[PDB]
This record gives sequence, structure tokens and C-alpha cells, in this order.
Amino acid sequence: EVQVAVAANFTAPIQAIAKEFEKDTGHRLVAAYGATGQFYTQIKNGAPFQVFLSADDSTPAKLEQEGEVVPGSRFTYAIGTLALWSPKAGYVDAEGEVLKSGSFRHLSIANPKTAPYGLAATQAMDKLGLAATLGPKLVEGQNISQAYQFVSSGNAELGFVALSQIYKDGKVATGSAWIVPTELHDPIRQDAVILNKGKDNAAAKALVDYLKGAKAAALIKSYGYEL
Ligand code: MOO
Ligand SMILES: [N+]
Repeated sequence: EVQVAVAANFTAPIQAIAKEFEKDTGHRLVAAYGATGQFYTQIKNGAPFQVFLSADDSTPAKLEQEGEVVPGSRFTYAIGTLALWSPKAGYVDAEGEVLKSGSFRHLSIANPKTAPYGLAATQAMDKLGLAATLGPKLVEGQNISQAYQFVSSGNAELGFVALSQIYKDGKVATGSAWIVPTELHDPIRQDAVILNKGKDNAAAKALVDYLKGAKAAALIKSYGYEL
């Protein structure tokens, strides 16, 4: 009986971790998907969420500075990666030269004010020196999922997506990708946290002990995350 707030980049991963979770603990994971900032606002307004799996480390810590976090519950459950991606296999090269020289008019990022992966996109465009040239071409999704769908659907020619959305057991499994090297943005450290309303919930404690387990660790590394 555990309400879980899940940043959009971890939509697929948690649905999968929850099948084995239910079968192993008897507790059912009911999760909501969206942007980290949106969940921040909802949690501050009394949303019933009990566990918050963030796409950052900063916002769970911010909720702890604001008294919404069980102290001692904050841990890192996943480290993500940003990838320039397009379903079209010809378009996005393996050094990502298209950012510098492409002919594309639409570039999908996540709302960088609410979506950690969107902030990583803006950071990498900053340190690449392509902020002024790429800014006008940007288009924002409410969350990283919507930014990926803008490309998948055809409303943009490429976008900065979460590696979890294009990654196999080892490999990018679809389209054309450029692994954004980590030197260009802050590492995408994703912190989990138990909220005020999970202080003595057994489904919450069971879930965060299982997110540190072996079944969940093997699934989180199947999606391209590191630990
Ligand atoms: O997973 Mo996010 O918070 O939508 O970038
Ligand atoms: N194509």
C-alpha cells in the first residue's frame, strides 16, 4: 500500500521493479509519473505520495530543508545519463556534430525549471558553447517523457532524452544516439526519499530496502543507470 512519486525518466524502470516488488513483498507500488519540480509542488501542497524517487539529489534535499522528508531516508537509487537522440538512424551522429552544424529546426528538452534532465540539457548546451545558437530552436516538454515523445512522434528532429528511454541490456536499442559526456553537466544523481506521510509505513520501508536490493539493482542497471 505505497504511494510513490516518480520522475518521468524512471517511468518504465519502476513499473518493472514493482512487478517483482509485488511478487516479493506483497506490497503494491502505486506510482505517479511527472516532473521532479511538479512533484515538489504537489508534495508541498499535501499530495498523498509517501516515497519520492527524484531525478536529482537537490529537490529531495530541498524538501528536507522544508520539513517534508523523514531525516535519514535520503539515498541515491540511480545515476542517469543524457543522450542526444533521434529515431532516424542517419541524423544524429556518434560525436553529436549535428548540434554544431545540423539543419534541424526543433530540439526537444524537458522543462529545465522542473525537469532535472532538462537542466542537464541546458547545462551541456552551455558548456558546449551552443546556448545562444540553439536556444531559439528549443522546445520544452512538461517532463523528460514528453520531450522524448516530441521526437518519437515527429514534432522534433532530435532531443536530449534520458538514456533509460532508448537503452537495452548494454546498448542503445533504437534510432541514433550521442552519449552526452558527463563533463558538460552536473552528474544526474537521482535521490529517493521517504516523505512525512511514510514515516512508519511498511510498504515504504519495504520499497526502499528493495530499491537497494539485488533484483532492483539489476533492473536499474538494465536501463542504463549506474550505482
Ligand atoms: O525525469 Mo524528469 O524530472 O521529468 O527530468
Ligand atoms: N530517416
